[PDB]
Amino acid sequence: PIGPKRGAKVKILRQESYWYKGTGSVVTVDQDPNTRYPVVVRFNKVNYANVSTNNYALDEVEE
Amino acid sequence: SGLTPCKESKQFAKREKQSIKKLESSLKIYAADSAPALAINATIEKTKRRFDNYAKQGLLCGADGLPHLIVSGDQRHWGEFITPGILFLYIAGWIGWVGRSYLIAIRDEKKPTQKEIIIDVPLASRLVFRGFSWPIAAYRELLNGELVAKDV
Amino acid sequence: YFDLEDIGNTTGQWDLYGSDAPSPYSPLQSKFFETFAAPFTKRGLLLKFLILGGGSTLAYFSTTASGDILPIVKGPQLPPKL
Amino acid sequence: TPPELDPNTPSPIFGGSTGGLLRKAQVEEFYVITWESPKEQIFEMPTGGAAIMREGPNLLKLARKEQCLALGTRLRSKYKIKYQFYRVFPSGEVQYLHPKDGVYPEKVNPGRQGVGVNFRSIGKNVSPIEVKFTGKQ
Amino acid sequence: PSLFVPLVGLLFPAVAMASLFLHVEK
Amino acid sequence: SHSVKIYDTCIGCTQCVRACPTDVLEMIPWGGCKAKQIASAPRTEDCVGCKRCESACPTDFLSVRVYLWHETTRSMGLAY
Amino acid sequence: HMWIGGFLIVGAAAHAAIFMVRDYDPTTRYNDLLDRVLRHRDAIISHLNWVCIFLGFHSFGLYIHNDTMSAL
Amino acid sequence: LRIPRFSQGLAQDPTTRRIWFGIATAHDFESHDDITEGRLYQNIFASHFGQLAIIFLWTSGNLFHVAWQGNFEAWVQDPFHVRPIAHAIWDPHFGQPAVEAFTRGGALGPVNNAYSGVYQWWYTIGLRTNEDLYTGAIFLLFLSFISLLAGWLHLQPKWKPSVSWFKNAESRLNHHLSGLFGVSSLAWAGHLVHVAIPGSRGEYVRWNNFLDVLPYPQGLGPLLTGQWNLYAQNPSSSNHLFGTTQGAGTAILTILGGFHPQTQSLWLTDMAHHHLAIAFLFLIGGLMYRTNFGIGHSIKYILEAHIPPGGRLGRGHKGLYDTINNSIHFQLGLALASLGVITSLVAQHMYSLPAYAFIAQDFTTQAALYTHHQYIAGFIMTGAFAHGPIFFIRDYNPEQNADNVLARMLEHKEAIISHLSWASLFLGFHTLGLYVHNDVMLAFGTPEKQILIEPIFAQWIQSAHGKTSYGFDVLLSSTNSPALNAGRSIWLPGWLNAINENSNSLFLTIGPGDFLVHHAIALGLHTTTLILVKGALDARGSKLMPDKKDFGYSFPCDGPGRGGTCDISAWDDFYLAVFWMLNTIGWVTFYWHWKHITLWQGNVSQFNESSTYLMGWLRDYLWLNSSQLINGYTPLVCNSLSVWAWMFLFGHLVWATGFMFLISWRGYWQELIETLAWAHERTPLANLIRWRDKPVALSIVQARLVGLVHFSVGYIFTYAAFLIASTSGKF
Ligand code: CLA
Ligand code: CLA
Ligand code: CLA
Ligand code: CLA
Ligand code: CLA
Ligand code: CLA
Ligand SMILES: CC1=C(/C=C/C(C)=C/C=C/C(C)=C\C=C\C=C(C)\C=C\C=C(C)\C=C\C2=C(C)CCCC2(C)C)C(C)(C)CCC1
Ligand SMILES: CC1=C(C/C=C(\C)CCC[C@H](C)CCC[C@H](C)CCCC(C)C)C(=O)c2ccccc2C1=O
Ligand code: SF4
Ligand code: SF4
Repeated sequence: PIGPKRGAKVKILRQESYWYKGTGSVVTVDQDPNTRYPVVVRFNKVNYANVSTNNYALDEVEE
Repeated sequence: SGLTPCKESKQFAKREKQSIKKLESSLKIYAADSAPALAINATIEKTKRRFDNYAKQGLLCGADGLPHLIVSGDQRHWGEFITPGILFLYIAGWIGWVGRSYLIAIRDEKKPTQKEIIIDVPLASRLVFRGFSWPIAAYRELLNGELVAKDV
Repeated sequence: YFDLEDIGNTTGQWDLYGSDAPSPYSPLQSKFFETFAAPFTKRGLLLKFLILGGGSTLAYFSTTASGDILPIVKGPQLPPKL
Repeated sequence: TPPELDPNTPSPIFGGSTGGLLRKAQVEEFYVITWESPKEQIFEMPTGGAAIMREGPNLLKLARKEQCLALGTRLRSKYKIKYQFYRVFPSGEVQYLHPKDGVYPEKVNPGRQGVGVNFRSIGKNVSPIEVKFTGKQ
Repeated sequence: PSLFVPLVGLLFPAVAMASLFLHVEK
Repeated sequence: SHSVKIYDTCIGCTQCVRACPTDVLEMIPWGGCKAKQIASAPRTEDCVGCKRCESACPTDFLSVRVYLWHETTRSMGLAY
Repeated sequence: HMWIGGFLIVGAAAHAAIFMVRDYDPTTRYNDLLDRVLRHRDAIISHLNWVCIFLGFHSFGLYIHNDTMSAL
Repeated sequence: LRIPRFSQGLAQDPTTRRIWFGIATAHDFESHDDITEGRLYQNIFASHFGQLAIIFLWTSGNLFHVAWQGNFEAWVQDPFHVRPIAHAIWDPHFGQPAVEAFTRGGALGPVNNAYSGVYQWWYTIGLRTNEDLYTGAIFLLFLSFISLLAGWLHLQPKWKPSVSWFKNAESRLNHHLSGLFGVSSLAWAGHLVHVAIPGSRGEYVRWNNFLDVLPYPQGLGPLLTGQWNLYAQNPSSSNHLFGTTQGAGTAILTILGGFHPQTQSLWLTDMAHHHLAIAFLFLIGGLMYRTNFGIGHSIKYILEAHIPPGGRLGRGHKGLYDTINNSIHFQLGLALASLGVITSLVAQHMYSLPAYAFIAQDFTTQAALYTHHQYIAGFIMTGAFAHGPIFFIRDYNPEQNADNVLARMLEHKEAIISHLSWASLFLGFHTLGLYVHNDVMLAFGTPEKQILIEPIFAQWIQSAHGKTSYGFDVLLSSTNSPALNAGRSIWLPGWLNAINENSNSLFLTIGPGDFLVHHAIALGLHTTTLILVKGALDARGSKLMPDKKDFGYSFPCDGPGRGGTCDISAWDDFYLAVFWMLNTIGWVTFYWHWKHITLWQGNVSQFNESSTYLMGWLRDYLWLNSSQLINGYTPLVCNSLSVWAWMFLFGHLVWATGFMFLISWRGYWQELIETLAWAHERTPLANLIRWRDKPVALSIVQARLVGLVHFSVGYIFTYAAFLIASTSGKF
């Protein structure tokens, strides 16, 4: 059911993300094809805005 | 090195005498046997002693009559920089290595920041002495002294 | 209480404060002033006259006996090394 | 939605201030705000202090638009009050802004038009380029 | 001679500041 | 006036709108996210450029971006 | 004593401002004295703004006068 | 519609902001409305002729006043004991004691004592009369005109050049090297051997007799024959009087080295030889790149071919040619960088190696010139580091520069910045540490406990130059080596005489005091570079603001969101570095001046002991030399130093005024003005008058600028007032 597991660790590839080359845990992944960015990801470190999560595009590597 | 050693110096020798005379000028108003007396005289012997020691250990002393340190690496004057420098880096690394070793041990499990503001973990299990041999961190270098996340 | 889209003026501070006074006039002596103040009423022409009136400043400085422009005389200092 | 329009309404009690309209209103623009109160209450009023709200249509004229919203957003809180404000202009005219759609901007509505939506996502913007535009089109 | 020119060096600011003022408010 | 843009990386949390004091933004039906809403910037004329909207955005970097451009009385925030 | 006195007075400004932000509620505790003050606040500051300019010129300027007349 | 016409978005501003910003953006052509690459290039090219016109006019006036109001002739007859005159003073505000004190140099009225060194320069090149100075002024006035004529000419369509013409770099280098550098140097060597040298010896060679007077006894033949040693057979005698045909040789080209003993300046024969020598390298060098004749190089291809295999620089310099030639910000930053470096090279070599006659004895002029150029060199360096970021933001194409040396700087930027931080933190922790330590014991009355590190590395360099001080036994001062004997007389004997001179500034004696300050300067350099490159490498964006690229070089900020983003633009990073630059040059000029005024007083002993601790600097340098300055005008009298005492206080006032714009920020002032706007409206007899521009507080970036301008102006003027007066007073 799509690319990333539920508990898999993933490396960010956005370039604009606070965790640009870092790794993070995924919460879940919505399956609506309409959704541009599913693949929610948790992070251990927060960004300059005190948020720990963010939704990403399908393009990323796993690990 | 136009400087001539503190032994055959007339300025550095003159400077010693000038300093102790001023101190002697002060004890004249207190009357020996008194407190401010020794304190002044104790200061004088320390003055004579430090001037005496500096001439012993070498120390070149410029025309101004004050010792100038030589850090060129000259074997005659290693004690002026290299030997204290080696001692510094030892302690400097030791601190660096112990501190690094701590944050590493903390990271797995727990709430890592909890250990940083409060360290009711002292030297962890026994981390301090690990610094006695920090220089063996050279061998940590050949393996994984650095993380491979960004560049090489 | 009193807002009227009809008149936008009273709605705002459009009104002249009672300091306005649109009353009568002043003595006939004006007939004199209107005659002799006319050349300065043109604007632009007056802008020029005043600027070229700056020709007065040149005249006043080219000829001026009592402004410090003289030593008066002295024997000057050498002075630190001559 | 049809704008309701405002004709005449009484102003809330206040007694005057030095933060009111001044010349800009006469020559450029001024903003009025209307809200109905179920009780003659007391509200802070920006650019001053203490004014009685009144009961009824309630009409107030302000400037900057923002002053009206601040009051309006305070009017919606504290008291459960609905409100609307417009931009009067100097020569009559009827420009009605906010809510507009008739439903608050924060609440999604059926036919609004996007206006300035980029489906590229940030960070995928270009670099100039001596041509017109900045790339964040 | 040199007592005629530093004032026109001050008539000039009067002229320049006036002209520029007209230019910037236009 | 000021130039504001919205990006599809939005998640429709509507906080940018609630933050604005001049009412420059609004929500829009869309199919891109679970909320199925998206921010809109119709009334940039009333935009003062204070970036209150940006400080409410939870997206990793802003979905709403304010680009301070030409200045007007409204943008200058003048009451006189 | 001049510094201690100077500091405490500045502190009065802080808590007076803190009161306006945190404790000022006309609905429950109207004064009316406070009102008006808020009502003609753009007046008080504008006048006080002028006095400082008048004072600044008629204080520091005199010194710049003396410094210039003595140098010349 | 209105000013600025080049910016419509700016012109429609209802506030006072438009007038300000209209001025501050007049030279930023790329931001103007409907700008094209064509319009951009020949606006600069025309603005270029405008700058030349100003320089020539400015130099024309200098030749004019010195000829009209300056004695010069009186100065020539006794260069040692007369003060040069810049120009006359005419001020109605002057009291009689003022007109009194300023009457100097044998002038009929109050004048200003020139410290630009134009007298020594003009005298050395061969100007002997006021008539000569006038002809130069007329010629420069004429040169100033034809510059404007050319500026106007190329703005015309029938003479305007194409952009491609501007981008032909291969040919512009070939001409500038061969012609602009080579020929002009060659032509100068001609003036030296025809006028300067013979004018020095005693003959007046001018336009009405230069055609009939041989520069050398032997003909032009020996040059063409090949034997050029004949131009060095008969040099000037050591005991030679300048402007006098006494002990004057015949040689026009030598390498004697050292100084002309009477003038304490370099030999003219050495210079006529120098420029002739360098002209050739430039002349041959200006024939390296290809033009229209079928031979020469291609810069691009050389850049392409320079790729080290097997990493580690990537694509090397491929595509780098087009990145530079298409971006005139890169070129300018590259130009300022080179110019900025040699600007200091001028300062360092002109106090060590005086080129003009009787300039070495004019201590006020020597201090002024060095301090002058170091601040000029300072600002220029901050500009080279400023157009850098602008290149990255406005002209940098990441794709066209894929994996080349330039693009590799952005991908390991965190490495360069962090180590600059370390190097800065290292230098600061210890230089300050060693200083404070030394002050402690002198307070405790025990100066024998100080850390006085002997600059043994630098002293090793000095002995390597020929200084027989210290026991080092190095080249040019050793017992057996290929180096000194390579002297073969010529330069060495005259030069080795010059290095062991205890009077000149040619290689002064250095010690522990010179050690600490050099580290302070090293601290100043590293920190300033840290600030500037960090602004450059993060100009396109950081993690706090990844899209900084989309906002331009100068923007106020990005708001208080994400923790706060004050001073995040590359412009602000420059603005922060200007402060550090002033501090650095401040330490440099302090160090230069103090060591010299102690030397000039014949008391270097005071410097060697007081420079090792910071209280010494503030007291024996700052406090001690201020007495004569601050008594320029006294409640009892009024001296010739009254100008400098006033300017000294003036500089303090401008400086402190900047602090207002740097500390207090906009939102306070805007709310204050809003109350004043209300006032003006509600005040009778004043209502009749209204403003045409809305009164608003200065912008966030504007204030940082305005504040920095005040800070910088007062900075310069204060020290300028002190540098001159303290030195002029004692001489
Ligand atoms: C070859 C030299 C050179 C050239 C051709 C340029 C050219 C340019 N620069 Mg650059 N710059 C340079 C050197 C140069 N610069 C150096 C050496 C520095 C280091 C400071 C800088 C720092 C710099 C910055 C920070 C910026 C530029 C910018 C620009 C561009 C627009 C400038 C403009 O019009 O604004 C107008 C300029 C003014 C209105 C100048 C007036 C204000 C100054 C302070 C006046 C001088 C001080 C004061 C008046 C003295 C009075 C004292 C009195 C008491 C006697 C333009 C391409 C700007 C740019 O690129 O846009 C993005 C930009 O922001 N430059
Ligand atoms: C308030 C008191 C005061 C005033 C009004 C003056 C005025 C003057 N002084 Mg005096 N001075 C003073 C105090 C004062 N001084 C004191 C206390 C001392 C110490 C005792 C002196 C010592 C002194 C000396 C030694 C000299 C003067 C000279 C001058 C004259 C300058 C010549 C000139 O105008 O050329 C032109 C004016 C300028 C170049 C000023 C330009 C600087 C501006 C701010 C920056 C550029 C502006 C920019 C282009 C913006 C454009 C806008 C513009 C077009 C409107 C001028 C009359 C000189 C003189 O006599 O002239 C021959 C002279 O040599 N002064
Ligand atoms: C022989 C051919 C020739 C010559 C002589 C020149 C000369 C010049 N060109 Mg042109 N050019 C040429 C061919 C040539 N060019 C060709 C074939 C092309 C393209 C097809 C161009 C395209 C071009 C452009 C686009 C521009 C120029 C510009 C310039 C001027 C440079 C600015 C300046 O004056 O500083 C000259 C510098 C020196 C004379 C000395 C060199 C710098 C050293 C380091 C200074 C130190 C010297 C010494 C140690 C100090 C002495 C100080 C003492 C005297 C006080 C200069 C006059 C610029 C301009 O317009 O002028 C403002 C410019 O925009 N050129
Ligand atoms: C990175 C810091 C740093 C920087 C930027 C400088 C810069 C400079 N130094 Mg200093 N120097 C330094 C550190 C530094 N030095 C240290 C730690 C010492 C020993 C106390 C010296 C001793 C020294 C002397 C005697 C002289 C200078 C001089 C100079 C100037 C000429 C260049 C030079 O020879 O220096 C060379 C610098 C090095 C060879 C060291 C490079 C930096 C290393 C990596 C720091 C770490 C080394 C480490 C502590 C070694 C361990 C020691 C031992 C236990 C093995 C230049 C301004 C000369 C001068 O002009 O005097 C006025 C001069 O004669 N330096
Ligand atoms: C020494 C630098 C300096 C100066 C001169 C000022 C001056 C002033 N400040 Mg400021 N301030 C400063 C530093 C300075 N400040 C710093 C570092 C801070 C950080 C805390 C502040 C924070 C601050 C605040 C918060 C406020 C001020 C305010 C004021 C104004 C008070 C009104 C006044 O006296 O007007 C008179 C002007 C003077 C006394 C200056 C000198 C006037 C000269 C001598 C006369 C004119 C000269 C001549 C005619 C010019 C013509 C020459 C021609 C060529 C142009 C006054 C302009 C207040 C204000 O806005 O006004 C109420 C205010 O609210 N300041
Ligand atoms: C409150 C009173 C006051 C204030 C605010 C100032 C302010 C200033 N003075 Mg002033 N001064 C004062 C009173 C005051 N002074 C008095 C009473 C006197 C008696 C004469 C002086 C005499 C004086 C002189 C002679 C000079 C100043 C200068 C300056 C300016 C230096 C600006 C700066 O930051 O550069 C940076 C700060 C420094 C460079 C610090 C220098 C002081 C240290 C002790 C010197 C040691 C430098 C050392 C090499 C660096 C250390 C290395 C480090 C790694 C540890 C600044 C405007 C100078 C100036 O014009 O600006 C350049 C100037 O030369 N003052
Ligand atoms: C000898 C000598 C000298 C010299 C010196 C030098 C010149 C050197 C050098 C040097 C160098 C040039 C070095 C380098 C480098 C590098 C690198 C690359 C690094 C690194 C590192 C690291 C990685 C570390 C880590 C750690 C540790 C291990 C400890 C703790 C900390 C940490 C944890 C941080 C003088 C003469 C001065 C003095 C005398 C002696
Ligand atoms: C005083 C002050 C103001 C108020 C400043 C104003 C309103 C500037 C107006 C200055 C008046 C017009 C006199 C200045 C005269 C100058 C000599 C200009 C000369 C004219 C040309 C050379 C430009 C700000 O707007 C501000 C904004 C942000 C941070 C700090 C501050 C700040 O400190
Ligand atoms: S910057 Fe201010 S006015 Fe503009 S959209 Fe954001 S909150 Fe609204
Ligand atoms: S803050 Fe961002 S995600 Fe939330 S509604 Fe606004 S644009 Fe959409």
